[PDB]
Amino acid sequence: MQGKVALEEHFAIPETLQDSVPGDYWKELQHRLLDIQDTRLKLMDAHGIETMILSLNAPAVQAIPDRRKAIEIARRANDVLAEECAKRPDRFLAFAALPLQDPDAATEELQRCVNDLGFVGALVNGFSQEGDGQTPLYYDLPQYRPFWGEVEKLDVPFYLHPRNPLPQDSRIYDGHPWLLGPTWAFAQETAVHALRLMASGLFDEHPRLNIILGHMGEGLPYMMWRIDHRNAWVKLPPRYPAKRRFMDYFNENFHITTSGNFRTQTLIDAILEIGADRILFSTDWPFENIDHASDWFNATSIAEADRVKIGRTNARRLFKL
Amino acid sequence: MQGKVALEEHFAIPETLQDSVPGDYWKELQHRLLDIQDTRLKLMDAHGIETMILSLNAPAVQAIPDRRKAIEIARRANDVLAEECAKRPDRFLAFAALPLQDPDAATEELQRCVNDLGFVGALVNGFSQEGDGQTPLYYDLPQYRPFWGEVEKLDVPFYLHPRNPLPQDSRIYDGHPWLLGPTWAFAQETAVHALRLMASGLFDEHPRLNIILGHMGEGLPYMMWRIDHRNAWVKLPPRYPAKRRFMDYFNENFHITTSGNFRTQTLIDAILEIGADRILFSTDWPFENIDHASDWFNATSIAEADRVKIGRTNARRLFKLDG
Amino acid sequence: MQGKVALEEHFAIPETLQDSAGFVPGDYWKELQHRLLDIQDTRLKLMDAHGIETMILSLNAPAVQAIPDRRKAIEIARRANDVLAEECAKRPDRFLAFAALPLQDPDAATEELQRCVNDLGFVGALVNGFSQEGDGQTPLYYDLPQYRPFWGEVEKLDVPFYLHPRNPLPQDSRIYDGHPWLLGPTWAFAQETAVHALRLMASGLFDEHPRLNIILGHMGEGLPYMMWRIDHRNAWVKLPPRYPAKRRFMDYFNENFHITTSGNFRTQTLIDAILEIGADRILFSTDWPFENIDHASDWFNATSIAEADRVKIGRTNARRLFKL
Amino acid sequence: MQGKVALEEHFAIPETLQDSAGFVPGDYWKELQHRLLDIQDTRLKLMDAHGIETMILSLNAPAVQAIPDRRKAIEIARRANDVLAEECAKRPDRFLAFAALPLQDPDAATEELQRCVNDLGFVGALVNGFSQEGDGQTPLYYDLPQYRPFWGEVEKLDVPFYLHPRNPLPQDSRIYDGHPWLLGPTWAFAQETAVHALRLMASGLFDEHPRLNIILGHMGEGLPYMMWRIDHRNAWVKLPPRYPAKRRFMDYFNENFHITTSGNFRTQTLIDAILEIGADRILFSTDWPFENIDHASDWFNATSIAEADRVKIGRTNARRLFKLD
Ligand SMILES: O=Cc1cccc(O)c1O
Ligand SMILES: O=Cc1cccc(O)c1O
Ligand SMILES: O=Cc1cccc(O)c1O
Ligand SMILES: O=Cc1cccc(O)c1O
Ligand SMILES: [Zn+2]
Ligand SMILES: [Zn+2]
Ligand SMILES: [Zn+2]
Ligand SMILES: [Zn+2]
Repeated sequence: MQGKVALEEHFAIPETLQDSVPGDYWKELQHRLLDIQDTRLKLMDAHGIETMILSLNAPAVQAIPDRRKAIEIARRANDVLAEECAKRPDRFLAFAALPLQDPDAATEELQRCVNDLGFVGALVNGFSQEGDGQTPLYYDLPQYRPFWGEVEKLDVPFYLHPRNPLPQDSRIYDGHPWLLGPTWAFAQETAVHALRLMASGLFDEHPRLNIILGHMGEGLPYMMWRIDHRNAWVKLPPRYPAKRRFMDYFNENFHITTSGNFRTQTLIDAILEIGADRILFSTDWPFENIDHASDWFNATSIAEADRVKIGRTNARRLFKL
Repeated sequence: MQGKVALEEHFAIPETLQDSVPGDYWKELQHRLLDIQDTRLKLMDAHGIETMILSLNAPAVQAIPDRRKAIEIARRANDVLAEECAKRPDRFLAFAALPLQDPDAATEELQRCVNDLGFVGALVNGFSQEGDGQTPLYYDLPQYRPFWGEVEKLDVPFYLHPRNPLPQDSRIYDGHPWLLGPTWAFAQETAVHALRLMASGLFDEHPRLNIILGHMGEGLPYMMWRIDHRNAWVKLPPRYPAKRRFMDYFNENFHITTSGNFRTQTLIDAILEIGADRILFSTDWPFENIDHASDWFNATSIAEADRVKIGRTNARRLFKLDG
Repeated sequence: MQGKVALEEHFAIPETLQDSAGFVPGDYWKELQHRLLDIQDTRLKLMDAHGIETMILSLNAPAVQAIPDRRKAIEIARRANDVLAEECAKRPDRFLAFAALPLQDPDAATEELQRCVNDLGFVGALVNGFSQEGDGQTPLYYDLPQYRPFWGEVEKLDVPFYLHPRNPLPQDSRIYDGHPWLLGPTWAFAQETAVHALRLMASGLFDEHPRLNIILGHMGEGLPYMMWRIDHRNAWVKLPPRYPAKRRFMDYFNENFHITTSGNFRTQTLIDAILEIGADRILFSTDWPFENIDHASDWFNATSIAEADRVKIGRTNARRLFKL
Repeated sequence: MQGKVALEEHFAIPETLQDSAGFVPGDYWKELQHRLLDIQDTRLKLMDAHGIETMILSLNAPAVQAIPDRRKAIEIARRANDVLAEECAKRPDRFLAFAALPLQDPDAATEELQRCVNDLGFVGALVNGFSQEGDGQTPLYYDLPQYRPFWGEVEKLDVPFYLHPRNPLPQDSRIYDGHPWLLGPTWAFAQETAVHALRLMASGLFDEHPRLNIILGHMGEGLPYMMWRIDHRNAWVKLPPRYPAKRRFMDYFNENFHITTSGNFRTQTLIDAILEIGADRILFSTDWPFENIDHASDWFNATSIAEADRVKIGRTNARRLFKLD
């Protein structure tokens, strides 16, 4: 398939490069993160990707406790991104990096990126760290409501990307560093953060919000029925502040991408749960090979009509292209 | 479908009853947990369930930090269960409750239950608490290897059931108590515990072990490909003790049940990932209605041959009920 | 689900009533007759009880396609269409109509379609397979040259054509000899309709008139499950197909066809279709009065698909297709 | 996957070679002929390169079923079976055989089946649909009374019967008039075979001989997708069906049939079949030489199913069905 849109495609600036085993692989990953116009573009040309919506790596800004420095790095990463996109505006779009450890500063930067730089959304790596940085700050908290109000006003999607939990909140993984990151920790951290947003009632207040999750929803589709329907015989209204069910917000305010989850069975389950209209192609480059993602997607077992939607038209619609 | 086997069916004793919002619902749940020969049996007769493998509620024994006490409560719960099964051996089988905060004591109690009481397996509610009870004790730790060797020797399945994480390990849920329990916390806690067992190399050392997970695998099937294949371009070997991939152990040493997850889409995904031969019917009664579980399973969109396997023969084979 | 649209919903006029007699046991004939003649009473109450807002009505089968005499065929078609228009007018907020066509006379059929669409406001046509004409011993398929002008008009008017089943003629039914239970909805209906559809595709009809919209009931008469094989059998042979059409069967099926759930309330079948043609091209339908409305609705309300797709298949796909 | 078993793999003898001429363009005819006559060379090299350990061979189509003279049919069937036995003997660790049968003569077919199984060690029979006999203008279906003794012997021998396709006779093909491209594997093969299978079911054959094992290629010739409708159409009519069989079509399909992946390398189709008949009754097959072995193997090795089912469908279901363990 040609003319695809990919939207979980990362890059890094020297300041965040360290955020992502010594050897040829680490050297190659560093090159990939810093490259935009060469290797990356050539692969897009060879693997039917017309549009790549770029985003800074992780955890990046979300792991900078000093709001002062966080604001600076975010602004820097965004200006570099804007400069890179301007080189091939017909191929590159951008997601803004935000210093959410400072609500007002984050709101201001999002406005600058969207209104002045033409960015089409924001991508944030989970909870923020601030001050001593020993407390995970989730976005369902009261201090972030004004920010969400602005996101809805600008009417641009918010990509909730993964990050690892803090050491003090990772005891279940002690002795098993191999379970951290994309293996599992990433999904749990992001899925729960997403559920917190839903349970908080954020989407009752701002129903036009569009949240995007990668890695096919971080496991949510498979367990969505249970999330709401567990212990169904108990006919008492849910305790959380949200007015409706988790499935309602997931089906109405979320979209998921195929980033780093090139599995047909998983895609079929998602198609039968959230629907093909809310699934988007993405790769997670440079952490995943573009050819791996594209070759899988080009042949996965779905209707050609849905391959066109998931690979291109869903995204073009969502981002008003 | 008639002749079904269900194996995540709970009961409680006064001592553990509390582990399980005042009103008519709480009163009903208590009655259900304490009943075995009446209401429960009537529902089994009305909803085609021939065999019910019973197990104590949660967290129960796993939440008793004092070794001696945990050993006492487990032994008591097992003796009670043994007596209840003896009244209708043609309908009730039993899973052992184990005081794993004391490895040696747990091994002996399992032997006692299997060899002297005829129990067909063990059901444990995740990690154990011991001493000050501030440290979650996972079963991939070295001190539990002798235990697993015995489980394999006795050749009976181990049902790894959920429990909530300790408060100090649940900050991600702070302010959202509704996310604890069956809504989500139960699955995360159990899925990871399962992965720890796998990564530890436990199944290389004891390949004949049979582990059972409820709630359709606690989310594992959907993300299994990613667990091993994420960042595939990096051809460097994983550094965990296990010699093979997570999918190998999941596919060869695990079985999942339909407890509290009556969703056809989820079942189809599981069938295309682990296969119908490793999926078992279960309800999670009394936390789930038996009619809800049975009505869903009787009509879910699978081959009739697989409805028979998942509903009955897979379990008959696993627990050696045909000889 | 409420507000559903159903489009394989039949009725009969006295002149075609008997065509449905040999499709149900004699003990159920009285009831089936009542159902076929009733449009404003029981039918509407069932629609209200089972969340059906719009019902696109069509004459029963084989009806007009089984009338060998052209003059007579044209007569019955016009009468059936006039009656349908009269019934729809009594409850225009709930009923729409498909035209019955005397295709044993191409020119007459083209004229009748124009009248139904332009003057009566019909939203499409429903035809029960091949036509019989003259001695009526030869099945007339619509991929034949004489029907090209007709198809050009269908595309111009831009209304869908529902290719409904009918049984093959006796001389073309030997494979079912001794097995009358295989005729009709059990199997014969599907084979007859699936092949007719393939004939249209292979003929190049859609190369000439790419904007045509054809609708098939019973989840595509079996086509989705075998579509890959239809084009890809003997793939090692790198040579172009031998038929007139310029592209593959899957291209025309994916671009010019839509399928309905009429008389095929099977979740597995729906999942396969979703993974082959996509939810955007599947429409809810019941096949009432030959199928119970509650059977169709209860199954569809709970089938294992995304709620977003339940809304599309149950309502919005049809509202988009018929420009409602 | 290595160690696969494939069971819709054809060959031909000079006497039946021309039967396959009309199913491939003139340019590919030379190649198809080579493939059909080859068993020990090219075929084996492809099996070694594409993980196929066992290939159960069968004569091409329509072959014997299109020979109306009983005597000639018996002669050709016997000759084809002797050649096949000779070929299998050259490499018995890789090749097994399905018997060709002269069913235009029930008694002769029964005797030849006995000879193939008891003396030649054949593991079943493969028949290309209905038989023609005498004037050859009437399709002879196996649900007819004269074939009951034969079926009884098939059950006694306890070997599977592969009901393979063939095209209908011209007078029974008017729906395809002007569309020769719809005959054969494109569609006609499936319709012809699906209905023949339904006739067997409806006849009550499986009530009388419940241990029979019938095999269909091309993923069931379309049956799985429409099976619900076959039994449940017009469900509101609460009256038993009119056919002689005591149960439902789905019952016989689920209990007496197995389907193969021959010439139908489509994941969506396989998923539907898994959710209808179950993985325990689906078998890998290629339809070589009409289909490329690598096409079948490459697709099957990567299709979206559980690895446990890939092993069953690719090898163990067949080994269990043909008692190879
Ligand atoms: O965004 C993906 C990603 C980020 C950091 C590390 C890693 O392994 C990843 O796959
Ligand atoms: O075992 C299931 C279970 C246990 C404790 C509480 C609960 O809600 C449950 O569903
Ligand atoms: O249109 C459907 C239909 C028509 C005639 C007969 C029958 O059984 C049917 O299901
Ligand atoms: O068996 C398959 C087959 C036989 C004859 C002809 C053909 O095209 C085929 O695909
Ligand atoms: Zn990423
Ligand atoms: Zn439980
Ligand atoms: Zn109809
Ligand atoms: Zn063949």
